[PDB]
Amino acid sequence: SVVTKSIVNADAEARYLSPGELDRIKNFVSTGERRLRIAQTLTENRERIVKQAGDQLFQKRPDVVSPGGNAYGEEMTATCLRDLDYYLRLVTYGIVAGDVTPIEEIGLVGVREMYNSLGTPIPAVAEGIRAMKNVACSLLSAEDAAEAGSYFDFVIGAMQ
Amino acid sequence: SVVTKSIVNADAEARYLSPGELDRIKNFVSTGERRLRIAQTLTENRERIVKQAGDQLFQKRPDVVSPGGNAYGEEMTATCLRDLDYYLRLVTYGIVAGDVTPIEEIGLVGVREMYNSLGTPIPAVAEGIRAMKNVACSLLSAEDAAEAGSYFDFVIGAMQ
Amino acid sequence: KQNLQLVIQAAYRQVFERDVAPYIVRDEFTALESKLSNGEITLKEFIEALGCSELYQKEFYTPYPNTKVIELGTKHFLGRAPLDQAEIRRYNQILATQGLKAFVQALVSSAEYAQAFGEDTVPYRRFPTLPAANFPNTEKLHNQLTKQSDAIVVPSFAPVKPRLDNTKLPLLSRAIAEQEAKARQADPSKPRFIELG
Amino acid sequence: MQDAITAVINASDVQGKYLDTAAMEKLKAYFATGELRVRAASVISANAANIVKEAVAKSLLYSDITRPGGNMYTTRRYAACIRDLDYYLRYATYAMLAGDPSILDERVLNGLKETYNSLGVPIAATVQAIQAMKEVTASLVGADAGKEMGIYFDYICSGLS
Amino acid sequence: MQDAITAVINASDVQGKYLDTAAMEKLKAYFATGELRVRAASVISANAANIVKEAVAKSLLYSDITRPGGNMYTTRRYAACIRDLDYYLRYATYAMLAGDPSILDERVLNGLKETYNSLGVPIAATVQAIQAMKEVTASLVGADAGKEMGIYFDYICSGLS
Amino acid sequence: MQDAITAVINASDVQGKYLDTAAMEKLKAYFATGELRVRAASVISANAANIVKEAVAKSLLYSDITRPGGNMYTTRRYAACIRDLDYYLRYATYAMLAGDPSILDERVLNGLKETYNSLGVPIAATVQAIQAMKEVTASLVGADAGKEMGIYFDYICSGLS
Amino acid sequence: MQDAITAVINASDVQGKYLDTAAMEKLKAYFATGELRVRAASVISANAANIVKEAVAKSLLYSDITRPGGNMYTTRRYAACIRDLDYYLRYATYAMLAGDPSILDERVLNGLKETYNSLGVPIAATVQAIQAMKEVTASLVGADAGKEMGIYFDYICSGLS
Amino acid sequence: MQDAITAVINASDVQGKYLDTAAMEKLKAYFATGELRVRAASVISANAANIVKEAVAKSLLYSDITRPGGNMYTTRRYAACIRDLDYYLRYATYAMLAGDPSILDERVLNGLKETYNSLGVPIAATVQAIQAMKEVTASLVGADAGKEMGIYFDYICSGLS
Amino acid sequence: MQDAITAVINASDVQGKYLDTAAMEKLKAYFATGELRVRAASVISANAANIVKEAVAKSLLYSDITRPGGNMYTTRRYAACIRDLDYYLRYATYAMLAGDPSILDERVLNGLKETYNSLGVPIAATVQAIQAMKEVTASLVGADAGKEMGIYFDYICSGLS
Amino acid sequence: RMFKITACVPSQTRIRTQRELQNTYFTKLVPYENWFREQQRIQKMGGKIVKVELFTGKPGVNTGLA
Ligand SMILES: *[C@H](C)[C@H]1/C(=C/c2[nH]c(/C=C3N=C(/C=C4\NC(=O)C(CC)=C4C)C(C)=C\3CCC(=O)O)c(CCC(=O)O)c2C)NC(=O)[C@@H]1C
Ligand SMILES: *[C@H](C)[C@H]1/C(=C/c2[nH]c(/C=C3N=C(/C=C4\NC(=O)C(CC)=C4C)C(C)=C\3CCC(=O)O)c(CCC(=O)O)c2C)NC(=O)[C@@H]1C
Ligand SMILES: *[C@H](C)[C@H]1/C(=C/c2[nH]c(/C=C3N=C(/C=C4\NC(=O)C(CC)=C4C)C(C)=C\3CCC(=O)O)c(CCC(=O)O)c2C)NC(=O)[C@@H]1C
Ligand SMILES: *[C@H](C)[C@H]1/C(=C/c2[nH]c(/C=C3N=C(/C=C4\NC(=O)C(CC)=C4C)C(C)=C\3CCC(=O)O)c(CCC(=O)O)c2C)NC(=O)[C@@H]1C
Ligand SMILES: *[C@H](C)[C@H]1/C(=C/c2[nH]c(/C=C3N=C(/C=C4\NC(=O)C(CC)=C4C)C(C)=C\3CCC(=O)O)c(CCC(=O)O)c2C)NC(=O)[C@@H]1C
Ligand SMILES: *[C@H](C)[C@H]1/C(=C/c2[nH]c(/C=C3N=C(/C=C4\NC(=O)C(CC)=C4C)C(C)=C\3CCC(=O)O)c(CCC(=O)O)c2C)NC(=O)[C@@H]1C
Ligand SMILES: *[C@H](C)[C@H]1/C(=C/c2[nH]c(/C=C3N=C(/C=C4\NC(=O)C(CC)=C4C)C(C)=C\3CCC(=O)O)c(CCC(=O)O)c2C)NC(=O)[C@@H]1C
Ligand SMILES: *[C@H](C)[C@H]1/C(=C/c2[nH]c(/C=C3N=C(/C=C4\NC(=O)C(CC)=C4C)C(C)=C\3CCC(=O)O)c(CCC(=O)O)c2C)NC(=O)[C@@H]1C
Ligand SMILES: *[C@H](C)[C@H]1/C(=C/c2[nH]c(/C=C3N=C(/C=C4\NC(=O)C(CC)=C4C)C(C)=C\3CCC(=O)O)c(CCC(=O)O)c2C)NC(=O)[C@@H]1C
Ligand SMILES: *[C@H](C)[C@H]1/C(=C/c2[nH]c(/C=C3N=C(/C=C4\NC(=O)C(CC)=C4C)C(C)=C\3CCC(=O)O)c(CCC(=O)O)c2C)NC(=O)[C@@H]1C
Repeated sequence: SVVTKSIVNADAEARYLSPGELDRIKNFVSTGERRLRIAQTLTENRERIVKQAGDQLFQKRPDVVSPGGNAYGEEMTATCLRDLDYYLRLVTYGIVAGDVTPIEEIGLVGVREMYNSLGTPIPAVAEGIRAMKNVACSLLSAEDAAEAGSYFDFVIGAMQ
Repeated sequence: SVVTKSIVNADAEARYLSPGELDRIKNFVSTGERRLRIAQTLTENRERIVKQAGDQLFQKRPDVVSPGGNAYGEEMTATCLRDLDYYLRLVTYGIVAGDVTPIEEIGLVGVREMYNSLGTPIPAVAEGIRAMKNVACSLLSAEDAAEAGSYFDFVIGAMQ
Repeated sequence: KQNLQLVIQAAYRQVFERDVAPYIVRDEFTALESKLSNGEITLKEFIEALGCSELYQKEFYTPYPNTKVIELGTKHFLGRAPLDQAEIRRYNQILATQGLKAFVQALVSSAEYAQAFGEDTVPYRRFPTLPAANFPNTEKLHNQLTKQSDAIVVPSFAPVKPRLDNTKLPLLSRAIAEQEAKARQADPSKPRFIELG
Repeated sequence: MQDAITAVINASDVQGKYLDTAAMEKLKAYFATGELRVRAASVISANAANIVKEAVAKSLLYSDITRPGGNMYTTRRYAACIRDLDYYLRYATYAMLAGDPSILDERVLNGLKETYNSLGVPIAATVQAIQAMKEVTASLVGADAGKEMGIYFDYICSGLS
Repeated sequence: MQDAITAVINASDVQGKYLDTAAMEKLKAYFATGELRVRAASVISANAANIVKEAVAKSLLYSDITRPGGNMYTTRRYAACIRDLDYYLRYATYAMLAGDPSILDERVLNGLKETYNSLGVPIAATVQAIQAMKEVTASLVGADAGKEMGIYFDYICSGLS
Repeated sequence: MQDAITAVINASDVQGKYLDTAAMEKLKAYFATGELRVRAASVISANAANIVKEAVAKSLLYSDITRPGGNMYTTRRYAACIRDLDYYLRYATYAMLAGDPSILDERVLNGLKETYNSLGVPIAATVQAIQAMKEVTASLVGADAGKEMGIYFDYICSGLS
Repeated sequence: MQDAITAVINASDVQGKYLDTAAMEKLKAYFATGELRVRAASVISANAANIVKEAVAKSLLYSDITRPGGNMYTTRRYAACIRDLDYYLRYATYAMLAGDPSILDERVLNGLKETYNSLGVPIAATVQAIQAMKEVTASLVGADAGKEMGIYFDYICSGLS
Repeated sequence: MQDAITAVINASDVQGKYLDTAAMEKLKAYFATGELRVRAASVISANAANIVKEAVAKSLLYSDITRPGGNMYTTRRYAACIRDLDYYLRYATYAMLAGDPSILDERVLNGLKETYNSLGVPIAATVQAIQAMKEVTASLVGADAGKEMGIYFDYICSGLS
Repeated sequence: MQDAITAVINASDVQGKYLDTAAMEKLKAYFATGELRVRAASVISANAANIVKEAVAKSLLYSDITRPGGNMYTTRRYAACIRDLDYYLRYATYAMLAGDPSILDERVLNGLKETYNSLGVPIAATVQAIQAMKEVTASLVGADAGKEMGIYFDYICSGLS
Repeated sequence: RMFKITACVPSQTRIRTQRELQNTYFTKLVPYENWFREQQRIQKMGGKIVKVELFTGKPGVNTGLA
């Protein structure tokens, strides 16, 4: 969260929070209701976001669903859709927190290594999350879509 | 090479070459005939090793040559076989050198970075080189195959 | 370049206690300044730069009290445990008023780092001898694996009240007897001596 | 390290469920209280040294401890004592800003009583001193922010005790 | 590093006079373009790897430089080239967000030309490659933001040349 | 750290005796089995990642541990788990090459149970995982070498218990 | 670290009084004895190697301790043992010069017990060795100085035991 | 560091071609001479102290350089001079074993001129001394080996000059 | 407390398997050796007093330990020392009869270190004494039984040290 | 404000069999904060400070320092 990041930096430099950091958390506090509303609509539409974004991802990357691909067969495809659902959940967490700290702490620290042990391609995971971003942005209002899409953008950038 | 690696270690500890190290240098030089013979076999059969092993790789991993894959199209598949050709060349160099430092110096330092930038699957490259090793077993006698196999083993192990 | 990659990785192993592939999103270190360049040619600077970094902060400053930060810092950079309460106090001043960057900078700049490890050596597990409590403390620090405990092996060095009171010791006792007895006795070089009580 | 928001989302993350309405309610409550938290932190940042000075005078001065042989006597020991009070006040404002006492347990109260026992510092007198700090800081930040500062100051006292 | 606001304030500070009316106008202009800067940064952060990949393919691949003896041949040298391009793109976005080229000067260009010359890096090839990056990133962010982006990419080109 | 030869000569040194005929026996036996050890080490060095991959799939995946709230859940903890398996396999190959389990006790199993208990890692689940590794690595190296790998994988299991 | 003078003034400082006439008498006594201390230090500093040699020969040699598997066997351990004996003699003469045993407790005997237990060093054998050192050094410095070196050597013995 | 094999394969790598029969011939030639290189290395390893001693006596000693004010005067300076000669001979034997001058060029010669000029060490005298070393080592190893060594000694001389 | 049989069945119980054929082979081996154990116990039980007497005479007597101020001086302490030696011999033969050292670790060596450190007993002197006991008891029971009594005596020595 | 420096470190304390050229003559980028502390340490060590440059930063800047 923004509050914990400000406290962490202040603790590292052994000084009380500067008025700039205090103003930063104050403005974040003010926009908290909008953040919660964005997370609420995302979780309300979580099922269709995952479903149709996954279909777009398969079209974008046919090799994934081709024989020999990581998500070959209905069982493997089901688990990949589960991963997409997990990342949507992390994105809602991050929007509520106001920082990418929860997303990083839960599903971006060692993401490369976990996927290489699994055998799964990280860039293809990024493409799937891009599809989720498109669906979520369509569901959201223009102002709301900019914020939530930015969180999706961080996730895909880390995947790359 | 064995000579240069021994010299490097002796250089670090500030010692003239130990009598045992001198024996190893002498032995490697003398068996250089066998080393050159093995390398000569591999360069004589560069065409079939790459061609047969690459076809085995494509069959084992259809997703790489599938549409929306890294190797789709004859142009891309030609470049893929070119990469396998490069690695076989490095292996012959390593056999001649008697050490894997030429192979590492040329083509295993940063393969993950390069191949991820290209989009190529690093485990798939490893499986292709495994195919080259299996093809090599028939071409080389059992005693000879063990010697070349170790260099192939280092390449695949670094790749994964 | 082969050795340079080994030494870069070794600096990770000593400073962060493990290879950092788990626990980092992306590799957040540009080793190019150290490699074939003079920007961080000083490993005395590459180690310090890693120490300043967020990863060290998250791993060893964020989760532990400053006392444990000091013990871990001397393990990670100087290869030993805090020598005595003097270093505990100095580094606590620095951690109190200037933070992690200054504390790591102080450890690496210290004449101890330079004398033992030097400009061009990744710091290594040192087996100290001369400082008296330092060796047992150092073994206790190094035997622990990472994140084993929340306890501070070297909490602080306790002062001790000596059991044997001096001015009972043989030399002072002789002298105290002499000064007392000679004072009560007659005094040389004085006119009046029978008057004094 | 955790805060109110991080604790709520982590609690839901363990389940793996998306944020439900009760979790949203807890987050809303923290957002509602956040503005006064920010104001209180800005206030005691301004008066940090003065708060320490007032508390030290209130309980730690003109007493045997600062008189010879009392452990606050000696100029070094006086500097160390006021440094610890600075530490406690700064971590108290961290905990108040976060809305969680995890910082106090993680960075203050772990291995603190043992070090104080080894040093010879009186844990009781430190607890009294930070209680005085609690009074002064509550007056400066106001009553409700004073309640919030108080719970974390009491947390520190309990850890020392 | 100096922001546009930081540079303007610094000039006023050197004079010792308060912010001039022209200084206020400069600050207003930077604030006017700031939101566009934020949007462009978000866009190329998401597509950073793709931008580098496209530029490398456009000019650096299937050429003599990547063929043996051309300085991009060998796995380590190819990895160094691609990470240099991502360095250039990342510092370019820092400069675009800042509204000033100070970051490029202090953290990028210094010693870069001399070290490239010592290594044997083809500076002309790198300049053409980052020009290709400029084209790709301009398409992604938009013409207006791309035109602003180009001045900093060209600044990198001039320092390299 | 020790090996078979070092252990034999160290025991003889402790008893202040030149190498016995029984000590010479142990040395000969190690030399007879040594080439087999070297070949096995080469095999699992090449397939180290694959062995970990299979074992993780065969006992640690699609289970309550990797589902939320089961410790292996979270990408951090998954990376830590697979890294620990690579640690165990690498130290097992060290022990097999040496012909002595002293490496395992001195560098792996000292404090490992204590750390795992503090972390919350399931010692039972790690033991199951490395037994799965034992099966996979036995298949790759062969029966004779697989026996040798087993007497060190089981050693690690017993230490974890 | 403390001296006889430093201890006297520190005691008076704890009470908060300027140096009393009784404190002055203690200080005067130490000054009277200082020359004798300096002489004794000059003697054993010259004969430090001889003192260690004689003590080692009298108690530590031609026994199982310095034959295979005895903790003094191996040249590394023999060097370490004689180095520890010179450590003890050097700090003992520091304490004799100071007229205070605070040196020994602060430096020599802080965890020395624990180190020797860890290392496997026989505490009893070290105590015997420094007892032999005490006999030799007492003979060298004379009776009155020897009973001063004796108390510090026995203090070290008690700390070890 | 580079050697004959490394140079041959490096040239082939720049060519982008597999090992040609001409390249194999070059490797065969290096193998043919490797036998003599090994025994020459053994000889001067054993006699390295004698070689340095003889060269120092031949040119460096009984001169104003080792007389006061000559920069070789002072025991520290003399030790440094013979240390440098040991360095040169050891690196020469490394280059002779390798069959390549890369080790000299990179590990030794670069920066040596700057350090020697800054310190005031006479490069002319060093060149003369290593020339004397070359003569002595040629006598000890033999004529054919002396040809092999002398080129590397001259390479070092040129670098110093 | 455990036996060889109890240890075998407890290991099988931990795995949750009925006694395997390998477990049966261990049990059968212990049964085969039981008669030899019973014989050895019958021997040393009869000679327990003699074993203690000889060991005390060989190592503990006519030394400073049993002369004024030596920890064995005073009849109370002499009785305690010989009582501890009979304790060690009695538990050693219990462990020999059982075929398991769990008796020694559970009973003999639980805090025995700490008690002796508190009491001031010299650990090294006790270890020497029980070493002498080991020599005497090995001679009485014979070579094969002696090497069984020997391991348990050495286990006690290691616990003390 | 990284300072590019060129310096020597001759050492009379010991004679070193292992490589010493690397430490002896070097050029390093020292930040503005570190430079005073490092300058004092190297000056105390007695090495000659051959060259100094302001590699990063500007010769004088009131605010906006790196
Ligand atoms: C003196 C010439 C100037 C001055 C001083 C002043 N000091 C105080 C209060 C305290 N001073 C001390 C000092 C020490 N404590 C130590 O342990 C030592 C070393 C042995 C020293 C020197 C302490 C502890 C206090 C606190 C009160 C106490 O002792 O309990 C005051 C009172 C401050 C107040 O307003 O409360 C003053 C005024 N004032 C001057 O004008 C002089 C220039
Ligand atoms: C003041 C209210 C009381 C007091 C304090 C006193 N404390 C010390 C020494 C230390 N205190 C700490 C505690 C902390 N370190 C931290 O980093 C933090 C925040 C994370 C805390 C709370 C530590 C580590 C020390 C020792 C190291 C040091 O000197 O800083 C002393 C000094 C004791 C000594 O003589 O060495 C004193 C005097 N003294 C009082 O009388 C008050 C009741
Ligand atoms: C084949 C087994 C797999 C595969 C690979 C693939 N690679 C590329 C492109 C390149 N590969 C290299 C490789 C090297 N450069 C080196 O210096 C060395 C060491 C000597 C190696 C191995 C390079 C440089 C390129 C870039 C193109 C170029 O050479 O200029 C491609 C083409 C990607 C594209 O779209 O352009 C492919 C497909 N693909 C597979 O499916 C296999 C699993
Ligand atoms: C890619 C466009 C071209 C290319 C590049 C190449 N560069 C290097 C080595 C270095 N690159 C840098 C660059 C930076 N370092 C930084 O900290 C930053 C941040 C602003 C940048 C941009 C540096 C300093 C070096 C030297 C240090 C080092 O060796 O790493 C290499 C490696 C050369 C080698 O032989 O190993 C290469 C290949 N090469 C090309 O062919 C492209 C045209
Ligand atoms: C998805 C778009 C792509 C893909 C993925 C894929 N993943 C798996 C298996 C697993 N994925 C995870 C992921 C996570 N665990 C976490 O804790 C988190 C953060 C909260 C994440 C993201 C895990 C643990 C597994 C292992 C199975 C399990 O959960 O037990 C598979 C199955 C792999 C297999 O063969 O077993 C696949 C296929 N596949 C694709 O094609 C997409 C590009
Ligand atoms: C995988 C089979 C299981 C599992 C593992 C898991 N482990 C950790 C953390 C640590 N593991 C170690 C162990 C070692 N350190 C070493 O150096 C070596 C070789 C000498 C070993 C074996 C250590 C020290 C840690 C802690 C420090 C660290 O993070 O590396 C975790 C992380 C726990 C956490 O949340 O912090 C996990 C998850 N988890 C499973 O579910 C498997 C049963
Ligand atoms: C013989 C060639 C020369 C010589 C030697 C000499 N040595 C001693 C006494 C001791 N020697 C040792 C040696 C070792 N201890 C070790 O642990 C090891 C490594 C395995 C070695 C080599 C030791 C410990 C002693 C001390 C006595 C003892 O062992 O208990 C003596 C006796 C000295 C005396 O007067 O007491 C001698 C004479 N003497 C010569 O003339 C030869 C040139
Ligand atoms: C002397 C009692 C023993 C001895 C010595 C001996 N020395 C040499 C030659 C040289 N000695 C030096 C010494 C120094 N150079 C210094 O700068 C300093 C410090 C100021 C010292 C002490 C040097 C430089 C030489 C070399 C010749 C020269 O000065 O140019 C010799 C001659 C060796 C030869 O064969 O050439 C000898 C014999 N010899 C003994 O028998 C004594 C035990
Ligand atoms: C002897 C032939 C001449 C001579 C030499 C002399 N050299 C130094 C000091 C240094 N020499 C070096 C050179 C090297 N360092 C290396 O690591 C290697 C191997 C790669 C070489 C060749 C260096 C770095 C130094 C300085 C650091 C150091 O002390 O090692 C001195 C000392 C100068 C001083 O006073 O500080 C001397 C005297 N002197 C002569 O008269 C001969 C002509
Ligand atoms: C004499 C009147 C009778 C006698 C005695 C005898 N005693 C011993 C040996 C020892 N005696 C002691 C006695 C004590 N230890 C104490 O702490 C105290 C209290 C202060 C006493 C009385 C001890 C410890 C021993 C052991 C040897 C030693 O001291 O080191 C012997 C020697 C036995 C032997 O063969 O070794 C004898 C002969 N003998 C007689 O004939 C008298 C009737």
